[PDB]
Amino acid sequence: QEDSWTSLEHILWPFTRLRHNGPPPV
Amino acid sequence: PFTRLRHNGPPPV
Amino acid sequence: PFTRLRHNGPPPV
Amino acid sequence: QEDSWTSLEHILWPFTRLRHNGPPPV
Amino acid sequence: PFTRLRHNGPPPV
Amino acid sequence: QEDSWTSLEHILWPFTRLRHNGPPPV
Amino acid sequence: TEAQARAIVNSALKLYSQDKTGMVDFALESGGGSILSTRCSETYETKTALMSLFGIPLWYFSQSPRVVIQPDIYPGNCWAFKGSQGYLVVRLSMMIHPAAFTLEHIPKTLSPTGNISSAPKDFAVYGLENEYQEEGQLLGQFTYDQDGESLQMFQALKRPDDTAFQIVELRIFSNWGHPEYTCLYRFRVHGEPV
Amino acid sequence: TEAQARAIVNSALKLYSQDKTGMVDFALESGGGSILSTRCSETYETKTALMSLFGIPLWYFSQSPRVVIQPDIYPGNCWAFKGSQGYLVVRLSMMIHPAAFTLEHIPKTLSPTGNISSAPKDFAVYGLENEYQEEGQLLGQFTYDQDGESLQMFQALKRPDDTAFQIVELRIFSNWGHPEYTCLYRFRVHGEPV
Amino acid sequence: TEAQARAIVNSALKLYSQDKTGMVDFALESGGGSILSTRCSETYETKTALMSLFGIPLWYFSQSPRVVIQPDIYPGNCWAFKGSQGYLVVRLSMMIHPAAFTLEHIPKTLSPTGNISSAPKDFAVYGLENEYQEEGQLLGQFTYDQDGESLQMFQALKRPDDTAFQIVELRIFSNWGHPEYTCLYRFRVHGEPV
Amino acid sequence: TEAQARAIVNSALKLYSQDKTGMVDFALESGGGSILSTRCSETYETKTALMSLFGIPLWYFSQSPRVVIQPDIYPGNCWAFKGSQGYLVVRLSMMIHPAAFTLEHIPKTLSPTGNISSAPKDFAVYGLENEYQEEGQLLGQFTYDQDGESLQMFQALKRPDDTAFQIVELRIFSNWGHPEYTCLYRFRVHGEPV
Amino acid sequence: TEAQARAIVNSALKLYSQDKTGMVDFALESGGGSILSTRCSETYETKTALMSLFGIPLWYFSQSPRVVIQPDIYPGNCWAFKGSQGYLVVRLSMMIHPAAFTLEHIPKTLSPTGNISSAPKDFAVYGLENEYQEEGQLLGQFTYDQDGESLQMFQALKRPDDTAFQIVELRIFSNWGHPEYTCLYRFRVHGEPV
Amino acid sequence: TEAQARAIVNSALKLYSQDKTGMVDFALESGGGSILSTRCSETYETKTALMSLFGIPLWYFSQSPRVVIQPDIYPGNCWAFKGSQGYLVVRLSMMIHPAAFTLEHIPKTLSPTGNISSAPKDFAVYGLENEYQEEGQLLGQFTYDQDGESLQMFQALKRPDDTAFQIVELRIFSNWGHPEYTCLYRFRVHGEPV
Amino acid sequence: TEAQARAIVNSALKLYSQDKTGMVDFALESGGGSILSTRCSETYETKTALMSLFGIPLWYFSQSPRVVIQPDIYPGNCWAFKGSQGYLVVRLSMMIHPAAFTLEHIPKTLSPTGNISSAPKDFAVYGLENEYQEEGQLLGQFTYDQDGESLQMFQALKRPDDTAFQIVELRIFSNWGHPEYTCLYRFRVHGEPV
Amino acid sequence: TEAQARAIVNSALKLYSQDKTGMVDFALESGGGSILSTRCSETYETKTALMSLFGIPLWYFSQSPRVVIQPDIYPGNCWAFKGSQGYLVVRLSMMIHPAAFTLEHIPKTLSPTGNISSAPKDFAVYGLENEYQEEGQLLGQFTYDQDGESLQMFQALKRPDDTAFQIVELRIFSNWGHPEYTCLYRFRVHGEPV
Amino acid sequence: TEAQARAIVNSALKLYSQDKTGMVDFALESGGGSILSTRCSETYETKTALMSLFGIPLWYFSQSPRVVIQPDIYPGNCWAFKGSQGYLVVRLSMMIHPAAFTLEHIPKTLSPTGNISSAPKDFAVYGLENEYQEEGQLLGQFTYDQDGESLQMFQALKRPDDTAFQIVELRIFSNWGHPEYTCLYRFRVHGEPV
Ligand SMILES: [Cl-]
Ligand SMILES: [Cl-]
Ligand SMILES: [Cl-]
Ligand SMILES: [K+]
Ligand SMILES: [K+]
Ligand SMILES: [K+]
Ligand SMILES: [K+]
Ligand SMILES: [K+]
Ligand SMILES: [K+]
Ligand SMILES: [K+]
Ligand SMILES: [K+]
Ligand SMILES: [K+]
Repeated sequence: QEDSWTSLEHILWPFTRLRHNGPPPV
Repeated sequence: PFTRLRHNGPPPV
Repeated sequence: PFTRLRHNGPPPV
Repeated sequence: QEDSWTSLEHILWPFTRLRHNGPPPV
Repeated sequence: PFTRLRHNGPPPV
Repeated sequence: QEDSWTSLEHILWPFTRLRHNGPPPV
Repeated sequence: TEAQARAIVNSALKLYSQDKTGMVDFALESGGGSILSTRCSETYETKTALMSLFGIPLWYFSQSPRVVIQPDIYPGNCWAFKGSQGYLVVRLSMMIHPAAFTLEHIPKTLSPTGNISSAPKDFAVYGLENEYQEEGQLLGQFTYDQDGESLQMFQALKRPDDTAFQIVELRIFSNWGHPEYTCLYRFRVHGEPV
Repeated sequence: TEAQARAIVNSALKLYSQDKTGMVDFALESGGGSILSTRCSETYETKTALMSLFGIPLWYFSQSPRVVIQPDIYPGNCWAFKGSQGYLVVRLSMMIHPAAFTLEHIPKTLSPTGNISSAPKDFAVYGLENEYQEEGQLLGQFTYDQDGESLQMFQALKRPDDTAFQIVELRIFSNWGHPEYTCLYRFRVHGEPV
Repeated sequence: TEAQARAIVNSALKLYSQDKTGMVDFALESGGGSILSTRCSETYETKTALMSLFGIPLWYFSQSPRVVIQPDIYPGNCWAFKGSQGYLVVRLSMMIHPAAFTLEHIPKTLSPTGNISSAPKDFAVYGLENEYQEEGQLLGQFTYDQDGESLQMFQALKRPDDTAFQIVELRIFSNWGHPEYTCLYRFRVHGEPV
Repeated sequence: TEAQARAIVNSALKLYSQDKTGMVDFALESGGGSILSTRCSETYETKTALMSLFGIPLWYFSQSPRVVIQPDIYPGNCWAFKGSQGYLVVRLSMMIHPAAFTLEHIPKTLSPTGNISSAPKDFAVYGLENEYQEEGQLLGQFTYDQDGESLQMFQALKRPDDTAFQIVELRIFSNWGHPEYTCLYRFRVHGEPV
Repeated sequence: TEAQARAIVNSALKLYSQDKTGMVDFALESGGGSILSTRCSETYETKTALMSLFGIPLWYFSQSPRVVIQPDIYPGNCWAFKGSQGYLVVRLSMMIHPAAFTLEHIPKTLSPTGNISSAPKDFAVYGLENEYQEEGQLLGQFTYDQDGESLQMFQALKRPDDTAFQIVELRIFSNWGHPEYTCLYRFRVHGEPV
Repeated sequence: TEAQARAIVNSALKLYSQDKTGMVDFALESGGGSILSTRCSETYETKTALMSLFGIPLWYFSQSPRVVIQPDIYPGNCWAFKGSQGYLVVRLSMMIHPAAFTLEHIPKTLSPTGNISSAPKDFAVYGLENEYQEEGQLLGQFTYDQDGESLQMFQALKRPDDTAFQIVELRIFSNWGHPEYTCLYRFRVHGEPV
Repeated sequence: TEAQARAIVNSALKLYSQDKTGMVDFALESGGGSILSTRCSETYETKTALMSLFGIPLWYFSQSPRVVIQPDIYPGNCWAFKGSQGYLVVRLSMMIHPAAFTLEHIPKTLSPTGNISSAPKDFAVYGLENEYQEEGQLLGQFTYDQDGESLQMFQALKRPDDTAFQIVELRIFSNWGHPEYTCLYRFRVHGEPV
Repeated sequence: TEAQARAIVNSALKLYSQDKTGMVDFALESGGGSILSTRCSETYETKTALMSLFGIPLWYFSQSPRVVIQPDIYPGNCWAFKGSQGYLVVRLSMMIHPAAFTLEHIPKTLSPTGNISSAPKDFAVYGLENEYQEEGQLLGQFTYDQDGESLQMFQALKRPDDTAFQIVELRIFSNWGHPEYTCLYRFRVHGEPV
Repeated sequence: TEAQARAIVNSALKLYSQDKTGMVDFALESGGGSILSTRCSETYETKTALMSLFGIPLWYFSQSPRVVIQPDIYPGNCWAFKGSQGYLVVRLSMMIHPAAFTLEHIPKTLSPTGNISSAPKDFAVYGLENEYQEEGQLLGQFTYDQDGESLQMFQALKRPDDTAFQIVELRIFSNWGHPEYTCLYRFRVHGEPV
């Protein structure tokens, strides 16, 4: 299931926009 | 059945 | 639900 | 399930390459 | 898992 | 399931043809 | 009386533009109402509206109970349930003291069949405290009059208390004679939020 | 005269609410009318309607002749057929004696260019006894007037015999000057069921 | 004359191997012919569907009209249309003067039902200058003989002029008695290219 | 004067049927307007998602910005953006000199929540020579009045020059108090084509 | 004797064109026969026919038991089951009194391996009243002769009664020596419908 | 001589049924032959084969070199390679001493244009000891004759040593005049296994 | 001096490993920076990045402005914007007093053409108090030198007041001569959190 | 000493290029290591990294435990688990005698927050004989020093025997003070294969 | 000489940061190089598949050949082909005169298996005028030394003429002993553009 999601995330990544509404964990 | 298999065998390196 | 049905009835011939 | 696979195989057939690495059953 | 969720919360109006 | 079907129906609607073979409920 | 005529006309068109009634419809789907589909009567099964794609028969179209809480009321934009009595359960967009209900049906003058025998006739509305309650609280018993106006409004019973509901069950106890099905074009729920 | 004023106002709004005409449209799709799409002329390839899913734009498409028997007539909600001549065949929801036809087009005041050159102009309507019949019965020859009202009604020729029809063919011979296509917003068929 | 017998046999086998006729089939799909499926009659709706998706049964058909221009004619490799009247529109691989047509049906001896009542009976072939042309040019009227051979050929009308066609419509007016559908196994178009 | 009353009523109904205004809406999607969604503020994120896929919830939104240029304005058929400031970029159906703008919001009487605090309040409209232009040309500064009519029209700044625009940006600076989002039901652009 | 020679040749080619036998094959898939896959022996597993896409190994091809009721019999167009004895269950297109069976195998002269040791040898055919019956009624015991013709036909046992079947089980009790698998090219069922 | 006539007829039909030649084709794909697709010349981009699913047309594609070792040879069932020169490498189903090669092309009587200008003309065949070998052993130089029979056979050069091959390269040097591509319908390799 | 040599070497490698600068990059996306993509200039449509799944090539795409705040700077890992002028707005991971900015471009020795004509040349950086602010505070005017090092650092103007910023706008006014686009490989923002 | 300086520099850069350590990392994912996700602590849930598509909110991004066995260590390229103590289970690419472990965390000088309070502090490493064993064999107890180098290496306990493992559990018993989560950038396992 | 030491160190780090070589890699994918995957050897088939669909295991591979022109060379980020001979065809980002080539493999110290027996050993590079050219122009014959550095560079043959190439084929003739596959981590092409 996670393998499926990560491959879909790979496909999606370049085409999406990413907004941080607060600091991510670092 | 879009099942994901786990290899359990190491990849080529 | 991508289920496949079996006709059980003969096709046109 | 087999109906699903055979229709997918129909779609795939022309576009794939087929290598025999040993004789198929004849 | 193409599951459909029910919001239970009203939309913007 | 019905949400899935109705969104697919939305996609399909313009591109399909509709034939009444008898009066629909009115 | 010319300015007074313009005032009358504008006032009528304003009320008309406000969903014909000027009252919140808490059942309305776009505003957050929803059908509890597993608590509705069986939908009438018909294989007569064929959808095809490139000439290939694809599926048989039938309306779902969702159309009852959608505003379009052209002939056929109705949910047809099997037989002459049935029920529909609606979750409202807000918890309210229900005050009145509206039923719309097409007028006979627009019916391709010449009659509106598929319209609901005897019905009652119940408030449900959760989606598993069988009967609930009677909010009123009514008749949709086939000789009255297309849109008819009905006042909820007055109770010593005001119990609020977010689920209502519409029970149709009879139709106007159609031998196969009953067609519901639109049902609205009006009242006061908590 | 105040009560009479309200009566006039209410009567006009009631008629307006009844599909503007108060008359059954036997071609209306949701009521049981159907386009015989293999018996329509060529659709002009416009690719000007956007299709989306979950807010995501997917692709552009052209309207099909089905929109001619659907009630929405905002600008663009029309079937555009190639050139200035075309035809459309509709199976009616009932076998009727046709009495009249309605054609609607957007008014000039709502057209972006200021004109409605794509509107149909000269047309004729034929009754067909079955969907394979090539030569039908002339029900009338008409012109949609670009200087008239948006909704125009056209009286059928009445013939002494009582031949009923459940199939109608609309033939458009000319448009109001658009060199590429003609746009049909809505066509209705009125009459008396047998 | 043993050599003469061998010559007779080899000639018959050579002709057999050349698509049974020794003549170009300009309708043949692999050679460049194609079905204009949006102009063909609707495919016969089988009683059950091929799959279901989200609880809805989908695809109520057996074969698409493409099989009419494919050479396999084992039982069931035919296009079924509803009833006993229908039409098929084919774009040819070249602009030709049509000279003859071929219709094939399975022989009775291979029919599971014992009969070939679903075979086409009366038919005609028309040349179209484009696929939206309402009335075509009659190229000929014929009957497929259920008591004849599986493969039957039909001579196009002898014509004073030479207008070529790249689109032909096959119109079936009747079948050999099947009450539900008509089955077309293979249709061919022969002639001379321009 | 009965004829005068009928004339008043028919004029009011005619104007009502012409998109309430009798004026071209060059922003209207079906007429050729479009949302430039990659230049618009981000759509408000609802608390729950529409589906899940491989265990991940997807689609946290209610309506896309396309609904702002679609005419249905039943409650909920509005685009919600986050907070009380936002912007919407629209490509018009033609290059025009903009003359006026229309904003519609549902009336308070139809609002389930009792209020229209999510309605836009202070806003301005800018003409852009292309959608990536950072600073546009001010076409006007306005306030949508929550105590006014549902449909409000606003006159574009009177301009010495005539630069036409085919892209406009609607900038909302404030709403009528909703702490989470602002809802736009319909925005129209009127003017004269070049 | 020249016309007589032509008659002999044409008669032979006619029989050849009718699926070589002139007899209905009620097992034939295109005509409505089907394999009951859960009642067939295990398919021989081989990872030697690699399908790839853009050079990426994709899946290992093996024939399914469906090919046994398909007419193509080029070498390799056969179902290979694991080992030297196995079984296949076929649902027929009609309820019949089974009269005869046909088995085809490639001739040795076409076998790339030089032999047909994978051909079936000893076999029996049983009629099953439903898909759960283990043994059924023996319809006959036979041997496919590796030194005989490619196509061999076998007569069903004569019984005092005529019991009809729509399910037959082919039991292969031995092959012609192949150490890994047995290959079935085509199995046909002939008889009389009820 | 009637019995002898039937013998001649049956012998010719038997040979015909055995892939027309009665000889093993060690290149045939279903029998274990394989195209080494990275060692073929460029495919001409034709996009003339339609792919469909459930009767729905999806897209057009070009035939791959695999069709050269598949038996169907109706017009269009050929690999079209760019220009008039090309090459194809096939791995055989067995290690053999090659004795002969067969090339098939459609006969002129079945070609829509009346000619077979795309047919291969001059060609040579080489034996390769492994799939990375650049310089192979010449097995023969030949010409496919456009005025000959559809199926033509070509005798291998026999050399005194007994070098067996399991890889063959077909080199086409010229075609019969088509300026864009050359079409190969089927290539077969015959010989004796080691 | 051997121990001192190792100290120099280790100190340089440590600094190198710390993102080459040893300084927090408040624009870096993985650390919480974000592109405000509605406030970027137009992306040049290059379609030069391949997307694949399971080794299968699917389609080509252009890099988005997000790559400007991602650390990979191999040739091509850059945002290409249309023309020689553009702008980009980044929300920082913290509210900071900006002290410096870094721009990186590939060195000429790694560029296929021998030059970096697409590199940015003259640019300025502004601090924005909120993401709707049109006029920001000038933080510096700079030139990326095509004859300098790949990574170049630029000192912010410091002003006596302590205005902190969490939004920065990069304005590029010119490039090094490329006539079609400008390529930004990475932009960093350094400073002190409040 | 110039050649000696070059030798020192080249030796340092070589070690740097070999994953900084010159030692096999048997946990490394690309080399065959994998996370046993059902045996890891709960991932920290944050709805603050919003992914959108065409402005539509799509999903909330959070890193998975896989990133712990990936080499990128820019700020934020870490797995955040909920709270201040947790565990991670890793299956190694080979069965080994584990000899040492490496933990990396970003240096403070690169942390946007000014500190590395989310770094792991007290931890232990255990060898597991199968994926169901709760505690396993202690391989060592350690502290990651927030004032030490970014990359820290830790020696496994010496045991009288050498038990091999292919599964190790990293137990983090405390962090450096962060009140919500603990961030793991990279964990490596070094040792000797069996 | 402290300044001289710092200069040595900075020069070495500068070269290291410039893709270790300071030379354009015209094969690099992000810079415009691409794998012509239909001309490459088949990717090594792993023992197990990545998924299953409808009961069939799919995708038996580890990495596609694209990774050979991507810079990450952590263990496993390599393309594996079957056996010890293979070829890779690359389209360069520009037409160049090739001057040198680079091959990288992981060092033994990072290999989980203890060895780099899968590294390529003897190889040659050919320039192709197009990707279907059977025999290319030898640009050089080389051996990757398993006892040398991870990154090795090879000088192209000195040529009297200057024919440029935009396609190169890397041919591997042997590996360092692995019995199943050969792994390519990164291949680069250097030279001067025309
Ligand atoms: Cl439906
Ligand atoms: Cl398979
Ligand atoms: Cl995520
Ligand atoms: K409705
Ligand atoms: K319409
Ligand atoms: K057919
Ligand atoms: K709207
Ligand atoms: K078969
Ligand atoms: K072929
Ligand atoms: K970058
Ligand atoms: K990491
Ligand atoms: K690589």
